[PDB]
Amino acid sequence: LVDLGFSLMESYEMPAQQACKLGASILLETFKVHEPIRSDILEQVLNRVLTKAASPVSHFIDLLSNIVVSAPLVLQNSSSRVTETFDNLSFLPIDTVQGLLRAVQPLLKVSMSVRDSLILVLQKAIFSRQLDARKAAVAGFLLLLRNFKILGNEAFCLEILGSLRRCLSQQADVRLMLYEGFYDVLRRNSQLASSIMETLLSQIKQYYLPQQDLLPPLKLEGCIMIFLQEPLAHLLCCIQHCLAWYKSTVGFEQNFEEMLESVTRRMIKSELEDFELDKSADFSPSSGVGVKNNIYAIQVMGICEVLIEYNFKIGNFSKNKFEDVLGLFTCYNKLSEILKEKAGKNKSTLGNRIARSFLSMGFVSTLLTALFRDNAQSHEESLAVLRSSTEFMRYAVSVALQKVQQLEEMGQTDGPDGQNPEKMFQNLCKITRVLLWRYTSISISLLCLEGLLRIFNTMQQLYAARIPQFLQALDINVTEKAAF
Amino acid sequence: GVFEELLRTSGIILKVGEGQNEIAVDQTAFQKKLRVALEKHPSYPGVVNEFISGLESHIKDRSQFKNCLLIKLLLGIKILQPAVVTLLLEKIPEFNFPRLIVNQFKWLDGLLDSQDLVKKLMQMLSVSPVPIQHDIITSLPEILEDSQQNEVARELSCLLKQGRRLTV
Repeated sequence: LVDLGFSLMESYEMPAQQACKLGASILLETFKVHEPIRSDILEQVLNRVLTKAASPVSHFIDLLSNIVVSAPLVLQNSSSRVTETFDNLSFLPIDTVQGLLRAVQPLLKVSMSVRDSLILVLQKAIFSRQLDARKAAVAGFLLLLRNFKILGNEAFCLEILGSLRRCLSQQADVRLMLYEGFYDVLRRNSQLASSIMETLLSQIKQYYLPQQDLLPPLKLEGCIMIFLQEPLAHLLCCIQHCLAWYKSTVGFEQNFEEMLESVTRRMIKSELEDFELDKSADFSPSSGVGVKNNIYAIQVMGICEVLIEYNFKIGNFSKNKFEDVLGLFTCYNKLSEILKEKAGKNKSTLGNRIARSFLSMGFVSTLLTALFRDNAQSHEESLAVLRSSTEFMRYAVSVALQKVQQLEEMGQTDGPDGQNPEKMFQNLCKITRVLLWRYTSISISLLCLEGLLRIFNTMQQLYAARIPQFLQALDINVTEKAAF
Repeated sequence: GVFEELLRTSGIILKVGEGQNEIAVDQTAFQKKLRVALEKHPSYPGVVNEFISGLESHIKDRSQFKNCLLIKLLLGIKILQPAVVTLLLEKIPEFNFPRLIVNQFKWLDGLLDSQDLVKKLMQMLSVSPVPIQHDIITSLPEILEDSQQNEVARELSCLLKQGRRLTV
């Protein structure tokens, strides 16, 4: 049986998917059945697991994770391999490293030698001058930060805090992933949250440029040079998410809100003339000044999205915050429409209609519920004036349409809890109602037709076992309501 | 010495020989105490110069030279970074001492110069013998802080063209 499965897994490389599923199932069954070959099977698959560096090994990591979660102590009896498994781990991260780490995580949390060896490898990984594979190292370290418990030795954390910060001055693509991944580990500790917030405060103050009634505070020229090395929209989104979590869990936080409030106030008390991009005929593609302005344009409207999200949480039925929100969007589309991106004569609509958004799925879910079906005397007409902004209506759902398309093709998506399916599934349940109802209200409705058509195609292809929950939330009579 | 007086007042007492400095063994307490001492005693520019001279005299002493293998906290200071670099450059030709210095510089943090220490290392490799030059050059990935990546790469390619005896 084990020889058959070893042949099967390679034969899988549709029919290939069925063969891989069959091989994995028979290996899991024989591991759960054939007790005396458990150690030999584990050693053989570990030898095979690190056997296809160039070829995809996703099925390998899946089967290894299944056998490890079935028998947590199998690899413990398979010792002298926890240290060995890191031979060439930082070569081809295609999410393989993340899966391997997640599968072996119980072993690390019950194996101190493995933790020490990975710490030793961490110095070599993070200090790699090249950027071809340094992303895998930082991704693994970020996952490990949540891998170890935050009960409360704390000296371990106090030591490992500064390791990643030592590599903060890195490439923009490399600097990207820590911003997205810091929120996950921030919900696992209190002192670590303070330290991460302080480090991010230093980073943002590196670009804030405080002043009053003057030029736009964001020193956009810092990341101009040809390429860029300091993304700002992702950093600001991480800032707002970490601030929200820190406030919920319960002066840097006073500095955070003041800086956020000031920059939002600075943005509305500014215009394109205040920014470096004043005239329409200013920047052009394949131009040194053009691409610089092109990067600046890409950054600034990305910033506008983040401040929109933050003020919504702060402005609980607050017209003044809504007035700032609505005015902020007027700057966002001012760059768009006419000088969108640059111009883009290709009759194509990247990201539904706009570039990759920066809004948490919870917020856009809640924004539409406030925007549509959010009728009540509690609101102070802020929704109504928001409803007056017709382009705000179009942009309100257009971001989510890109978001669901991200989940449509890829199995994950940007924003907090994006890769959590059960958290996403609840969000998927709530969003669909307003999209369908808005169409039935009786252009804008044509957007909702795309939004629905993509939401079904996702859950039928992603949440196969979760369909009954959606059908219950749609309001085993599956056919009855579907025909309705 | 002013550096010795500041160290005794706060931080690490004056250790003799290779013995450990009389400070807490941690990057937090020892560095904070050293920074407090440096802000207190050598605060005056003349006192700052006196402390720099005392630290240089201690570094020149073989006892503190063996102790360094405090000094680490002082080098971590932003002002002490150029001083530490100058001390290392001075001790390079005069002293596996160069190998130990290269290893210490390996995985180092941000110094006071992003495009000068690389030039100093290149000059030392040009002047230094075969093994010393090879050790210095092999540290370039650590020394390549992205401050002078491309230019140093071109200069190193030219040296390789002229360096057939040390191409590996």
